[PDB]
Amino acid sequence: SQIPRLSAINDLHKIWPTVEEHGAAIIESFLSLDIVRRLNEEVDPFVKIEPIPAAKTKDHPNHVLSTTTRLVNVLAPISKAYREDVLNSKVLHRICSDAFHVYGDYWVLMGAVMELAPSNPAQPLHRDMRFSHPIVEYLKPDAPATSINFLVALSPFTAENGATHVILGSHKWQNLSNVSMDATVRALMNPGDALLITDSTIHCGGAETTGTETRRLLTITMGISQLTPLESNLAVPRPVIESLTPLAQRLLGWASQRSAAPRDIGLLTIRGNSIEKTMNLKAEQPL
Amino acid sequence: SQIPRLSAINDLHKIWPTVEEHGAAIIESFLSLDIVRRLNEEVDPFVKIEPIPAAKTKDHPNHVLSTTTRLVNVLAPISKAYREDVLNSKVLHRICSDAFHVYGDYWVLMGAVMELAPSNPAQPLHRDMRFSHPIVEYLKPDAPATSINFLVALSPFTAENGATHVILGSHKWQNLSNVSMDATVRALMNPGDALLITDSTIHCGGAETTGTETRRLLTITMGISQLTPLESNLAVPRPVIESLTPLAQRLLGWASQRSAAPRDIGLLTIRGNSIEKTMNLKAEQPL
Ligand SMILES: COc1ccc(/C=C2/C(=O)Nc3ccccc3C(=O)N2C)cc1
Ligand SMILES: COc1ccc(/C=C2/C(=O)Nc3ccccc3C(=O)N2C)cc1
Ligand SMILES: O=C(O)CCC(=O)C(=O)O
Ligand SMILES: O=C(O)CCC(=O)C(=O)O
Ligand code: NI
Ligand code: NI
Repeated sequence: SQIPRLSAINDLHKIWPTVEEHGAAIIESFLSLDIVRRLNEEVDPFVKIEPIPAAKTKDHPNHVLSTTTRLVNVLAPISKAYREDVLNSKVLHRICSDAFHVYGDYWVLMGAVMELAPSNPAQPLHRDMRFSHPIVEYLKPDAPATSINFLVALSPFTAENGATHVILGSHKWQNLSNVSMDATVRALMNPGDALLITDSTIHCGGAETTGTETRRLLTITMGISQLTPLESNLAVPRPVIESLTPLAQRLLGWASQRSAAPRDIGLLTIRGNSIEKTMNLKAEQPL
Repeated sequence: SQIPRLSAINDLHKIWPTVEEHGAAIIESFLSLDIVRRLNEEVDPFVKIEPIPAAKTKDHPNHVLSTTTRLVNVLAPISKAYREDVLNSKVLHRICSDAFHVYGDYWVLMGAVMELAPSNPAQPLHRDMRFSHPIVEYLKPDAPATSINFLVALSPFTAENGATHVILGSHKWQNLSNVSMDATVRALMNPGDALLITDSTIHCGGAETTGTETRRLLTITMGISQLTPLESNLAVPRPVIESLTPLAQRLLGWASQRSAAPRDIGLLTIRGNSIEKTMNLKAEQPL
C-alpha cells in the first residue's frame, strides 16, 4: 500500500484525518511552483555557504546529520516567499488547527531548507524530536501528536535520487521489532508537493544513487506552543517582524500564546498582557 | 505525618530526594532575611497597583485566581535582589540540576510575588500547570516531574493566616478519589523559608482567618527548557539583561538551551549558533 496522495485545495478537509490514520500523506501542490521558484532563488546561496552540520565554529553543532547534508534555518530574514506565503498558507493552518485543537496554539519549532549532495547515503529509520525534546518519549503512547513535519519538495523526489521512506501505521507502533527498510514505501513527489508526517511516524531520507542529482526540501516542523522551538527568531530585525501578519509573528514566537485549557492563563505573557501589546509591535508594515 | 523540614545549607543534598519521595519539603532559610527584606521593598509598590487578575484592560486575563489575590511576574527589571541573588541561588540550582538531569537544561516558567488580602478564601486542592500546559496531563503517570514550584515565605506562614496545604504522597496518586482537605498538612514557615513541591503535588493556599494579616510569597516555577514559560522577558531592557550572570540570562530565555539527549542539537539556536553569540550578548555589565 502506497502513501495516500491528496489535492491541497479540493481534498484539504481529508488531509489531517488521512495522516491521523496512516501516519503520512502526500499533499499535491502544497506550494505553487511560483513560491517554489522564488524560495529556491532566495535560499539558493545560503545552502552553499553553510558549514558542515558539526562545524568547529558552531557552539551548537549538529553531530547527527551527514557531512554531505546542508541545513539552513531561521528563514524569515532570508526569504520573502517563506515569511509571507508559507507562514500564511491556508492549507498549513487548516491542517495544524485540525491536529493541535486539543492542545491549543501552535508555532514553527523549525523551518529549514535541507540540500543533499549527490551520493548522499540514506538516513537510519527514526522518529523526529529525539535529539531536542526527550519529554516526547515520556508521553502516553495514545497521546495525540504534539508536532508534525511538512517535507516540501523544492526539487523532484524520485526512487533514484533519495526520495523519503515511510512505514505507514508506524506512528501507532509501541513495539519497534518490525522496523526495517523492507516495511517502507517512497514519497515520489514533484516540486511544490509535501510529505506530511507526525513526530511518531518512522521515516528516513533515501539513498542518492544517481551520483549526479542534488535533492532539496523545505522541512516545516509545526508543534504546540507549549514546546520550545529548535530555532530562535530573537535576532530577526524588528522591521522584518513588523512587515509580517499577526499570525506569522505568532509562528516565529513574536507574540504571546494560548493553551486549549478552559480558563487558559496563557504562555509568554507580561503581567496579564501580551508580548505584541507590551512592545507596541506593528503588523504588515512594508520595508 | 508533617512536611519534612531541611536546612538549605547543611541538608542541601537531601532536599530533592525528600521531595521525590514525599512530594513536598520545607527548606529552612532558603533565602537570607537580607534578600527577603530587599525583595519586599523592591516589589512592595508593584503588588498594590496590579489590577484584579481578570482585569478588562489585560488581553491575557487570569480568570482562576481570587479577586482578593494580587500577582506580579517578570521580576527581573523590578528587583535587583531577584535577578542577582535568587536567579544565582546555589541551593535552587543544586535542586533543579538534581530534579531535571534526565531532561536537560531548565529555566523560570514563572517567577511571581503573590499577596493575599485579609479574609482571602482557601484555593481548591489542585495540581499546577493545568491552565497553561495541557501536555503535562498526557505524560505517563511515572514520568519524572517536568516542573517544580518553590513557594518562598516573604511574610510569616501560620495556620491562622492561610499557610499552604499539601497532601504528602499525592504526586504519585493516579486515582484522585481520596483528595480532600482532611488529607492535608500545613506549611508553617518563617520569612525566607521555602515550600518545594512538584507539578503533581496536590496543594492549595489556606484560608486567611485572622481578618487582619496579609500573606505574601515568591512563587518560582522551575521547569525543563523544552516547555514554554508562562512569562516573557522579551521586553526587559537589554542593559538589565547584560547586567546578569550567563546562568541568570539562560533562566530568563536570553540564551539557547540544551536537552540531555546524547547528541543534543539544542533549543532556540540560530544556524548552529546560540542566541547570546549571534546577538553579541554581554554578561555582568553594571548599570
Ligand atoms: C542521519 O540520521 C538522522 C539525522 C537527523 C534526524 C532527526 C533530526 C530531528 O530530530 N529533527 C530535525 C528536523 C528537521 C530537519 C532536521 C532534523 C535533524 O537534524 N535531526 C537531528 C534523524 C536521523
Ligand atoms: C483559586 O484556584 C486556583 C488558582 C490558581 C491555580 C494554579 C495556577 C497555575 O497553574 N499556575 C500558577 C503558578 C504560580 C502562581 C499562580 C498560578 C496560577 O495563577 N494558576 C492559575 C490553581 C487553583
Ligand atoms: O531527507 C529526507 O527526506 C528526510 C530528512 C529527515 O527526516 C530529517 O532530516 O530528519
Ligand atoms: O497561596 C498559596 O500558598 C498557594 C498558591 C498557589 O498554589 C497557586 O497560586 O497556584
Ligand atoms: Ni526525520
Ligand atoms: Ni498551585
